Amino acid sequence: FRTFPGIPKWRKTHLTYRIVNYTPDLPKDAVDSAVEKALKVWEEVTPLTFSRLYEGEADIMISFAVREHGDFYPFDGPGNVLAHAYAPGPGINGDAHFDDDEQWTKDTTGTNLFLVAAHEIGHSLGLFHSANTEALMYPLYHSLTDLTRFRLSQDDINGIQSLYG
Ligand SMILES: O=C(C[C@@H](NC(=O)OCc1ccccc1)c1ccccc1)Nc1nnc(S)s1
Ligand SMILES: [Ca+2]
Ligand SMILES: [Ca+2]
Ligand SMILES: [Ca+2]
Ligand SMILES: [Zn+2]
Ligand SMILES: [Zn+2]
Ligand SMILES: [Zn+2]
Repeated sequence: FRTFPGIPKWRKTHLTYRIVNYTPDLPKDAVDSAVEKALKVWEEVTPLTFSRLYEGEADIMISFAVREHGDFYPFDGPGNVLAHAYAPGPGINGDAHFDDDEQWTKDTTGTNLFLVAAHEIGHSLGLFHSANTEALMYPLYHSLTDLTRFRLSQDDINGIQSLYG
C-alpha cells in the first residue's frame, strides 16, 4: 500500500458527507446506495463513522461536474480521468468529484459508480495507489474488479489500519 506524503489523515473519527448534486445517468436512489455502500466498505475496517448532512459544508463533499469546476483540475470529457479526490484536511481536502461526461451505471460492464466511489474514498481517507494488483487502490481496479466477488484486499486493509489502528 502507499499513503500520501507527509501522511495526511483525519484528526477525528466521526466524519460527515454530503452529496451535492446528482448525475442524469441514474436514479437518485441508485446514487445514494452506491455512495453509502462505498463508505460502509471503509467504515467496517476502521474506527471511523460517517453521517450524512443535507446542508452545510460536510467534511466529504461529493459532487458531479464536467470540464472546469472550481479547482485546478478540469474534467477531461468522455474517458480518461473518471474522478478525483483530495487527501484528508479542511476545505476541499477530503472532497470527491465525479466526471459527469462519464456514463455512470450500476453495472459489471461500464463505469461502475459503486466501485469508483469506493476507490475515491480510499483517497479521501489518506491512501494513495498500490502496487498489489488485487487491491481496490491499484490504479486499474476499475477494469480488473469483479463486482460479484467484491472484497477489500489485505493490502487495502493493512494500509488503512496503518493510519487508523
Ligand atoms: O492523487 C490525488 C491527490 C489530489 N490532491 C490532493 O489530495 O492534494 C492534497 C494533498 C496533497 C499532498 C498531501 C496532502 C494533501 C489530486 C486531486 C486532483 C488532481 C490531482 C491530484 N487524488 C486522486 N484522486 N483520484 C485519483 S485516481 S488520484
Ligand atoms: Ca472537505
Ligand atoms: Ca473523463
Ligand atoms: Ca454522465
Ligand atoms: Zn469530535
Ligand atoms: Zn475536481
Ligand atoms: Zn486512484
